[PDB]
Amino acid sequence: DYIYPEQFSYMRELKRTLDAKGHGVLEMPSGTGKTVSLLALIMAYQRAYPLEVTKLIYCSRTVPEIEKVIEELRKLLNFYEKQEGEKLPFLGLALSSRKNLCIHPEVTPLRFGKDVDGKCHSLTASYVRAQYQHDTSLPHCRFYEEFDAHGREVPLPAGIYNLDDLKALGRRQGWCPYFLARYSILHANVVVYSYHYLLDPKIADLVSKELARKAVVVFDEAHNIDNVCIDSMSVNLTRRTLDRCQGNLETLQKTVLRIKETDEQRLRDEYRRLVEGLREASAARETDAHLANPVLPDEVLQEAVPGSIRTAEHFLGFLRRLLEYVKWRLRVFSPLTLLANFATLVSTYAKGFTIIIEPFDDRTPTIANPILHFSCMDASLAIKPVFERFQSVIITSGTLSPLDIYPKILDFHPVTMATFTMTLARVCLCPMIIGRGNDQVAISSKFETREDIAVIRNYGNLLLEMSAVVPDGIVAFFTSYQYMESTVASWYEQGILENIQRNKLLFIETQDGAETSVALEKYQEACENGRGAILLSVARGKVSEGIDFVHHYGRAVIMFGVPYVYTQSRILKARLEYLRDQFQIRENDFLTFDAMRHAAQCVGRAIRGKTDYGLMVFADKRFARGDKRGKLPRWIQEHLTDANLNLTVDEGVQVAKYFLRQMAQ
Amino acid sequence: IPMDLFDFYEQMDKDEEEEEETQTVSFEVKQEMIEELQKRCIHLEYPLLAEYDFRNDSVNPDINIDLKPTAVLRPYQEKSLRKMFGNGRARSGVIVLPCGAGKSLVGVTAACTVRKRCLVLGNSAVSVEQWKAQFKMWSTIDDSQICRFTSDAKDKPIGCSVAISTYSMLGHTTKRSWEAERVMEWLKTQEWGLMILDEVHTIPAKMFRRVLTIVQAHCKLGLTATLVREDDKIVDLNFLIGPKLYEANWMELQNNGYIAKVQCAEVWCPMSPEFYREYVAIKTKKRILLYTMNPNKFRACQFLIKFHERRNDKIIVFADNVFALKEYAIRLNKPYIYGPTSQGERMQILQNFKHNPKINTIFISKVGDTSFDLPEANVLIQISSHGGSRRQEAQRLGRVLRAKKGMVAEEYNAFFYSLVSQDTQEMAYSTKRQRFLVDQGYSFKVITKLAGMEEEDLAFSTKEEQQQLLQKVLA
Amino acid sequence: MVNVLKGVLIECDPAMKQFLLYLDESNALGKKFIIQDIDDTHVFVIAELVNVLQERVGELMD
Amino acid sequence: RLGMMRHLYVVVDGSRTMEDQDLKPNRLTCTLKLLEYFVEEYFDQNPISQIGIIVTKSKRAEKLTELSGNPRKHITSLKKAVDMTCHGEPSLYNSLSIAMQTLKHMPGHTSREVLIIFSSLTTCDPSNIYDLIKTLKAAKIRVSVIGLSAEVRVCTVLARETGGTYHVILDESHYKELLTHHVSPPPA
Amino acid sequence: PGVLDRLYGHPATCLAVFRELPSLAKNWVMRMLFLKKEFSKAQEESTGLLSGLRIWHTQLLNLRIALLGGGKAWSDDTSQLGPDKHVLHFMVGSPSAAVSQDLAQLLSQAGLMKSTEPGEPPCITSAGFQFLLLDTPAQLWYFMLQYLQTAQSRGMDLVEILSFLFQLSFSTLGKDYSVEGMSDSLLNFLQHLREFGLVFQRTDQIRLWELERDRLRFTEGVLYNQFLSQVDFELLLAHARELGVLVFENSAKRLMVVTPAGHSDVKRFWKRQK
Amino acid sequence: EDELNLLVIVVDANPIWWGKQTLSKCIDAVMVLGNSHLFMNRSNKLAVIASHIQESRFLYPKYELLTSANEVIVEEIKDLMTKSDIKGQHTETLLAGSLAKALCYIHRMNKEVKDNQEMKSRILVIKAAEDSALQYMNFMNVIFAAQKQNILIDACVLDSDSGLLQQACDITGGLYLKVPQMPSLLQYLLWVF
DNA sequence: ATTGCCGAAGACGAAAAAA
DNA sequence: TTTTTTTCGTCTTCGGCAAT
Repeated sequence: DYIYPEQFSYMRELKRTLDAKGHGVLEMPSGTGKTVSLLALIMAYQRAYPLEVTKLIYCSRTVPEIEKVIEELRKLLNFYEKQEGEKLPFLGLALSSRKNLCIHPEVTPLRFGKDVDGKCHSLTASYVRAQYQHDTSLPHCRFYEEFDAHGREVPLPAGIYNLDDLKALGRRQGWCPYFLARYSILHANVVVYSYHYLLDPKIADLVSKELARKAVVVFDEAHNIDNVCIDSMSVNLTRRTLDRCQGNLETLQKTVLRIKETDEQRLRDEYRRLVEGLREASAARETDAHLANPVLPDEVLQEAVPGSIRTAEHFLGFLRRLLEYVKWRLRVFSPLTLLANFATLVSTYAKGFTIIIEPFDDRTPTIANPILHFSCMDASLAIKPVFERFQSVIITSGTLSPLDIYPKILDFHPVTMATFTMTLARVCLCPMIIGRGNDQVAISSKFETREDIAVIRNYGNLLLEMSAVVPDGIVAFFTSYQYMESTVASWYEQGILENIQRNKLLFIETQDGAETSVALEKYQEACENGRGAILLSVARGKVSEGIDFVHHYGRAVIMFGVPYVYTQSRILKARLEYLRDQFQIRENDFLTFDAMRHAAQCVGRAIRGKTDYGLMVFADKRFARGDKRGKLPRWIQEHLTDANLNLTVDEGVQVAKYFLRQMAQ
Repeated sequence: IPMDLFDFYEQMDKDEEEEEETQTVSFEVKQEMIEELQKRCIHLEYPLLAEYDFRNDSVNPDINIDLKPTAVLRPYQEKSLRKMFGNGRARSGVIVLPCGAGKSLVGVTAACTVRKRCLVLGNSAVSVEQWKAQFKMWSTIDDSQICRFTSDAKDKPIGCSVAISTYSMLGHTTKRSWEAERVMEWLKTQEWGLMILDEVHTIPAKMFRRVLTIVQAHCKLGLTATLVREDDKIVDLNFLIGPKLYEANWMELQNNGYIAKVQCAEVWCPMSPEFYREYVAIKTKKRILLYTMNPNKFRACQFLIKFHERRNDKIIVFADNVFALKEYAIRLNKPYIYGPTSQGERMQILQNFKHNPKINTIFISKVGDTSFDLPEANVLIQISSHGGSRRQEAQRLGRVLRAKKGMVAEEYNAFFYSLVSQDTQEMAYSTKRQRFLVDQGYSFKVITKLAGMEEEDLAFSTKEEQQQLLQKVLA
Repeated sequence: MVNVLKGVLIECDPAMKQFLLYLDESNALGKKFIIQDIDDTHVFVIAELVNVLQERVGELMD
Repeated sequence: RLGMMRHLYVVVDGSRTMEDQDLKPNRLTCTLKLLEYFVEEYFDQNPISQIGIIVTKSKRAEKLTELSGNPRKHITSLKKAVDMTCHGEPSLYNSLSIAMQTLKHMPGHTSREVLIIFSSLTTCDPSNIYDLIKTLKAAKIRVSVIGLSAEVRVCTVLARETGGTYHVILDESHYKELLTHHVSPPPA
Repeated sequence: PGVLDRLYGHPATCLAVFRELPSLAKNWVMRMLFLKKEFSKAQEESTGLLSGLRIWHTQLLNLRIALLGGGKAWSDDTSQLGPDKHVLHFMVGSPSAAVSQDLAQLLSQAGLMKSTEPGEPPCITSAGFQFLLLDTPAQLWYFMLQYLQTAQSRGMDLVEILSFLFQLSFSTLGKDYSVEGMSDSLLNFLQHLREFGLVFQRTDQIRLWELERDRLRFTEGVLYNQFLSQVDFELLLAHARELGVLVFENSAKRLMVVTPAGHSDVKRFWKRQK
Repeated sequence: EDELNLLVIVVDANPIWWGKQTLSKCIDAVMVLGNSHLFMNRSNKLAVIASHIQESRFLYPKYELLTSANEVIVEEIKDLMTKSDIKGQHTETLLAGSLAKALCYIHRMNKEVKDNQEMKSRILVIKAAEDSALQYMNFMNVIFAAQKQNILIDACVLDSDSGLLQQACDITGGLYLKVPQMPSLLQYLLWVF
């Protein structure tokens, strides 16, 4: 019966950082120890108030990270009770989409108009019909009496479930695993799942239904929250989904009592006439469609009054209800999603969305076509429900010491706290490269995407000098595939004229989960080359998930170009304007800093935490700008550390001298 | 305070009315004011140290060169431009490097960096034509604004660099000496402002010195390898152009597959019957011929050609005198090149020497020096000490010699020889030569005997043969 | 044959200096005393006292 | 010290990367020179013992000395090797198979040992090396690696699985400490 | 134990055999040294005995204390032997032996003060003729004699020792000659003298080998012979110069020849007889 | 001199010395060596033990002590000379016993020294005799103890073949020399170790 | 110990041929 | 002719040789 010296040092301050009952920010290591130490620091409050006992929820980017949260938390609990447990008598359980957990329901109802929500509705309908009478001929073979059985009930609390292993359990048994979890969610003290589910205010209302009481939420690698929340908040319409909803309403046999001038089919035709006409008129190559543009083609064509539109909205709901009851007796959703998108359109959501139409796919005589949506420009309005009275939040990303960007993104001021004991600067080394004599002029980067001489000179040549001299397993990160392809001639060259000749491995698109592992098996086993070894990958890509090997499989990472991003002349451009109006100093916060963290995740994944070591180099002309404002890992954590400096008259020599120093340690 | 300070020109002197009493000069020399030579303007450090300053109220505001492009120079050459940014006109004015490693590029870069209305001084039209070939990356609209400016015509804003001209003074259509009062100078006679001198040793001579002396001349840069003739005028060049910013470029910093490690040698040769009778007795310009043609020394030169041709090395033999050149070369039946050899026949001999494995020794007169594309070889023999310039021996060695293949990173892979007749005025040049080459970083030795010259066929095998040459030389 | 003896100094030289000595002998002031005779091209019978002078003069002269 | 008898197969990396000046000009010179010092010190402390010497070079294995109890052959072989140097890349599987073949023959109470000096990052052999590591542990052939500036995972597992001795060397002083650690006998 | 006399005896035999002419003894004497030794030794032949005598004191460097005292007891016998014996080789032996006894500190300062041996070292030290080899042992003896005195409070010898002062003339010579070795020996004497009694007393160079060569230049000091009466007297007088190796030149058609000055006299004598 | 140094000399008494023909000389030489050793530093100490045929015995007990040491050694050896174990009556010597005594002394001296700082000790054996199988366990026990203690055991074999001693030096990291020319004993002692 | 008047050798335009 | 190629001629550095 104990806990770490670190937890004891920073418990009282962390309980205080928690007292404010709404928000806080926490600084932690690059990953190793961070999540386990959170669970150790929430052990102090596992029953802070007996009369209500709050819960913990954790938000997670991908399924392999979730098994890392489960395996650590399973070690910490050891069991649900004092019978075998000694820190937490807790219950914990993994979750993820119905789309991931269940394969057979995706396979069987094969149609374009078949939403993942709709499939649970369909499965529920077959289960009720079978229970009513229809067991001999209509259950969808995935929902029945096992739902409420003791044998099914036991593994979840005995075991402390992993998501992959629930899927393995769920196949063979032939019982919908997602529903058993969803029924089971209320009994559990802790939950681990997606960020895309939680950030969405409508899903958050259903998530909070399953918890059945108040909670805390922790965002692990929280810089992702803003891009996920707008992606999840925005909604859209599609031309094919209306063309299917129209056949389905006509198949329903419509109605027999609208007045001679109109009908449900005629009214859809009025709505469709407006969207179809924008497809011809609007865009083909590029767009600039605003929330202003839709109303005028609606207003001219219809020549209408409100009474009539209110009724047409009512009559759409009535065809949809007829359709929904009629879908339910079928057991295998567009009239609903059309009822609502039209209702939002005649209503509003102008405080939080703006409508865009976007180039289609023509090109070919396909049906994907130009897509139309209610695009959420900025997350700030969309995030607010996280802070509201049924909950409280806490945010972290390993490093975050310069603090400002999170309060900038929040428009709220959390309680701040640094809540781990860090290690000396000397185990890490963070180089930059640009040239070593006055004739080394090929790195102007006025057009780095076009400068052949610059790609051929220190961008291709320094990589080959550093990799050949420093013979260790090293992964070269690039800003795009196109750069990666030009820099390494490889076995497969984009031209005969490219300037690296050495054994490296590729990591290109159509990555495959099994194929990814083959490359990591190769890098960990031997030789320079593999995934994370002498191999090229774009910094945005999947290699950023890393591997959870004990072995220090990584050594050096050389970022060939500083990871940078762009700002599309559409909703993104509208966002840049807004943040210019508010901050002024928008470019460094909105794009540069956000790209450097993209850098820092890949390097963070290489060096892992305090119990390891490493180096990480950046190749760019503009690199000093990156060094200011502590936008990279190099920045302060404890004054006593004796600095993390990288200036030298030769990088390659300094890293080989640093590796001798590390072998000696 | 200098906010009102006039400054003006009289014949070759600057006089300063109602003065600020500037450091380092005489006062009330003949009136209440200060008066210096024009050429003293170069001493900007003496006011800069004091914390004094001045203004160019005489200025002209017209347009100037931009030349925004850049190129890549040798590692010391860049360090040398970097230093020049560092030091500025108070502590700058000449750079010394060989006539075969990038001097044209330093001139076009020196003008593109300094960026002022410029006049370029050169020795020769061929060198203008090489600087044009160098300058094509900076040239404005490639070939529609570059022009020559000399004794036949003048046109356009630029050319071989900026406007180039020649040092010459034959009459009113030379180039720089006749025009020396019309244009140049930003501070008085104020049309241009920057001077770039190629082959800078050429200007401090007694007539020429006046081109430079009879102006204030704001910015000046000089470039050279020979730097001075045997009498050493070079203290004057500190005043005339400016102090020396660089000298080194040692082959010690460019060995391993970079260039060539030269074993330098001097060869002391003894003196055979009748030639010193006559050397001692004759005090006239013929006596130079008895110490150069001394048959014991000729036999060393022949033995040395035989050794390096037996190894198939490429050899240039230098002879300071067309008589000596032809008497050595016709006896050894190797081609020779000099003034009166035409371009067609020189380019045939030189193509044969570079690409034909049968043509491995050639003889050349003073025409190589100062502006000439001497070919590559690995062996250099000088038949005499000549009093041209110890520094030109090192320019000539440095342009001509390279590493012999496969041995490209060894202690030596190229060879220089200078032949000296013992007991003559030819010996005096050695203690200077030796000190200058070792100060230039070269390994240098003296060879005093060859007892393997007593093991093979060579010329002058008898007194009677030597007598046959002695009568011809005496005449 | 032991008719006559003469103390003298025998100078052995090369085929380029003995000539200078002879020249030294003539066209000189207070000289011409110097060489007794030329026994061989290489050798001369000379001086005694003059030897110091002959050598020194040769040195000073080119 | 007396109590039991040792059999040790000394295996040296004669690949091209060994011709590097990082430690004793071309690692080759510094390693063979200290390895000669080790043979005489090991033979001393271990008077009743045997050694055999193998190299990996130019993608093959070669026998520098046969398995024997006279130190003189092994110092004479380390002297004769320096002249012929190093080129190419390892062959570790073929070197563990010849070493296995000699070591399997040896009787019950004697040690089975392989000492490897490693300056590479992989090995050229096609054969499955994991089957051979399983077979070393069954045979009781213990393999030790002294690596130069290098932790490449198959070599480190191979030394751990066979008995627990993967060491890193960063100087000529550290390499003499490591070989002198080996000179030390096993318990009996 | 019995083996001891036999083994060492064989080397005693070897030294005895090649005792007389050269310097065989030194190496063998050393071996002999380790394994009333002095009393017994005395009977044996002098040379070699002295050699053994010399090295044994050196070799000494508990029981050792006993050894030194034992040696001290018969220091007189060796001393009597040393004198009386008194080539360069012998001379070297006598002082080397004396020197060795001196460092041992067994010798009596008195007794030494008035003895021929001390006169003899400065005598050889004074004379110019003595060779470098004799000089070094003579010098060493003096140094050791002074070294022996670590007092001078009671040491008559440090009076005779003063005899070093006589040496300065010798050092002047020696200096005149380029005899560096001799001078160094002198300095050692001086330095040692001061030490004992100090309390009581109050490229570029290429032209330098060329400048050396400018100081060497040839001719020869010489007799010429002419007006010879007939060819037989040139050929006799010439052949009798050529066997004397002092022909500088000859020409039989001149009947004329040259001899350098060093064999003028052997020619003047042969010209008178035959 | 900062480090106290104890050098224990074990002298093999075996009548093999008869073959030597001399023991008296060997003692004289050993005495000279000891005196030098003690003279070198204040902190040097010496212990002398005799390994005889029948048993091991202590010869004596600092350099000031040397006079005492000389007398004690001469007297002790003479007593040893007794007829029993005469000539090769008994080929072997009791080295194991001698080493045991030596380690005990070193240990005791070390404890006292422990109160102070560290002590360095080494054992020197002058070995005339031959080893025997019966001897193996006992000798090795002492040898291994020394190795663990990190006390080097040097051996100078005047004659005979004591393999165990040769092994002893190897394990111990000491020095072993088989002397050619036993009369050179003094040189070996000074020079060899 | 300085001035001052040849001869020798080299470099650049320009006049004179040659078509 | 037009255009080009040779020799001629002028200015200048440098090593002696008399002459103040």
